[PDB]
Amino acid sequence: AKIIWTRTDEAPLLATYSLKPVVEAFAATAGIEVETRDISLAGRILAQFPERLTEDQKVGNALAELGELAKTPEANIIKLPNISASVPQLKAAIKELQDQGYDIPELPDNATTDEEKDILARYNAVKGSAVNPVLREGNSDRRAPIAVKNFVKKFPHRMGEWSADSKTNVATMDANDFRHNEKSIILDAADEVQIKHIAADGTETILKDSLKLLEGEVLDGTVLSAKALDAFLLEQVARAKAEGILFSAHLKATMMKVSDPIIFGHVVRAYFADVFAQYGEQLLAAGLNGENGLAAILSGLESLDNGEEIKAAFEKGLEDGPDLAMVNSARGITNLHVPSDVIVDASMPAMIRTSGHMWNKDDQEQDTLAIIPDSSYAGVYQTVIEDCRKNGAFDPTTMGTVPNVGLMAQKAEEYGSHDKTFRIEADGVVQVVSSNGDVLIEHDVEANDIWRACQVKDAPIQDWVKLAVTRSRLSGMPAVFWLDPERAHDRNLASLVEKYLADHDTEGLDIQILSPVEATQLSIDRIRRGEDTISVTGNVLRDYNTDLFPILELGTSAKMLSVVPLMAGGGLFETGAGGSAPKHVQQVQEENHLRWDSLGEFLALAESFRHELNNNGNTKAGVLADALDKATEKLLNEEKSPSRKVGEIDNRGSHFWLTKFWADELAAQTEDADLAATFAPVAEALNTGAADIDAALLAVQGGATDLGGYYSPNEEKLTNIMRPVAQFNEIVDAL
Ligand SMILES: [Mg+2]
Repeated sequence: AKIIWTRTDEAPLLATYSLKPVVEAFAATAGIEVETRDISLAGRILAQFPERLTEDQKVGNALAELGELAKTPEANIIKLPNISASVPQLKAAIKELQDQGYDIPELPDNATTDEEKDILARYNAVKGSAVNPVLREGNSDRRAPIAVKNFVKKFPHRMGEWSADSKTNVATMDANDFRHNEKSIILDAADEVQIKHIAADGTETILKDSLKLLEGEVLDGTVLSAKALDAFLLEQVARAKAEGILFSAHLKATMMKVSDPIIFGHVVRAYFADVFAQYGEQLLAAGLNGENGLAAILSGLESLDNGEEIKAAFEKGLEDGPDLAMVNSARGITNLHVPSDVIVDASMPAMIRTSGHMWNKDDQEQDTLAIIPDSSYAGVYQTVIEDCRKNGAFDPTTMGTVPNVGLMAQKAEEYGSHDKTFRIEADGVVQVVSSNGDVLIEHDVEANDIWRACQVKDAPIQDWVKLAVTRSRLSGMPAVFWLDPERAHDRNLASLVEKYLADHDTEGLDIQILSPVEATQLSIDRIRRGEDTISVTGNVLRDYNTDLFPILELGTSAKMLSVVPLMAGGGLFETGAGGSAPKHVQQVQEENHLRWDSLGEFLALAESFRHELNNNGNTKAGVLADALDKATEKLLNEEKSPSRKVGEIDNRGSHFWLTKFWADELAAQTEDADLAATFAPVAEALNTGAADIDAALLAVQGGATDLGGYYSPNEEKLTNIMRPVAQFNEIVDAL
């Protein structure tokens, strides 16, 4: 079997030249090969223009090849952070590659010829998040790392004290929202449906022409009532003002790129009701409706004859209305300025951790009325708020853990509803018509309403249920499926879950189904008494829960174990969710100190070995994993992660110490005498030379360093820079 270690960009790329050689050496003792595959921005660019490269220049298509491997049982991929190219990065890499002799074309700013359109199309295939779509062939398994969990028990982050008088509460809709208006069905045969809009004029309008559906696929139809929404919003504005608490709105404008910016607009107009009551007609016509935030509005006023007048009306609105949660008080930026500034899954946990407070214009903590329009998930947060007001803040040193098994395969549910979300312009009805004419789903709609369709396939669902059983079985932690009895969609999934659980051996397992609210209560009841509960949820709750609990338990959701059980039985282990940190590379170029933290790679590697143990019966891989777990605990116990300052331990130094501790554990363990015998001399060697190696790894730091490039650094220079201590390299190479 072989593990594929992704060769990426910037910081993690540098770290890879130091860590991968060690991983390969250690993995080999369990009969595991470790190979790199190039998915760097530079490599993916070259992959698009093979016809422009000489035979020796061609790189093939590593990403495409990994996509294929991911569909086979042999897949064991460790995925490190990489660049999701912006136009500037793309342009910069193009130039560097050209300077290196790769005769690739310029990035067309505006395609004005057939050649440019073609070139642009190929470059667009490389821009942005091009990697994840290809590698994530499955559902999500995310857990708080126990090595991290154990550290936090020793050094707990700060949790804001909670008062039983807290006035903080989530405000959400009682009806007429996505949750209550949702209708869901399960196709019993493949079908190519269509979404129509029939007005009162009977005038039927086609919203979505062709939608291919598979047998067993779950399809939902729902609508958000603009009328009920505005009524709700105005009520909350008044309540926040009446109670003297901060008004805040928590949406996900970035991911839900269609529905949420629109809902954000309603929030803005609701807050500045008087302004739009006086200049509505004008403002909306000018496109200044708040869907781009208050900032977009204000800047657009300097384009109107009465801009200064309207601008004063807004300023009056801010002084008269309830105080707003602040994004940046120093710049007067409120919750309402930019739609994407406040993102629900990030903002709610922070507020809960901070005694249920957000910040006012005077940079002071204050209770808040947290508006979450749709009620599908608002109850989860509300349940935690009431619990904290009742029992106090959670205690990181004794609290249990709540992992997540999430349904996300093939843009499952809401995260794939973007091309099926429409802003209703006229009263009437929207219907999903079968290929034969039958009306599968139909909703009464009114101008300004938001109609949405979601879909999730059967295989993803069966795999999700299997993953839940697997995690409960392997961890011994009870699993709870979070399904809302009030949602047609969830009611459909509940029956499928009940059906598919029967395909598994669940004797001895504690598995059940509860509404998101009941599930949250049980989970936090147990967490407070130091017990654990796996949350098995849909896509959105997966996105919320993997932020919520890790932040409460660890103070951050940044250090997580992230696994994607691949379709064909293989595994994808993501080391981190951030970027490839360009500033870290800059520091290496400036003073040869890499502060990139490889903790995520250590964690993912241990799980990768366990994949081999549990799925390919590699017992030696489990021994390697157990020793690596202990080595990581010690690295953290001695605070040997990279320091941010030159002259102090950096990425290379952390690798050495992890390696030393790992060899020690392997030489000390008694499960495999052979492995013990193989590592005894390695540990011995690393130990006598530790003092010299550690000093040498501090000595190399200090001055300017030349990587021979940036997006396409020079192979020989990188190796020389990242593996500078011969004493260490020789111990590793000998293995
Ligand atoms: Mg999230």
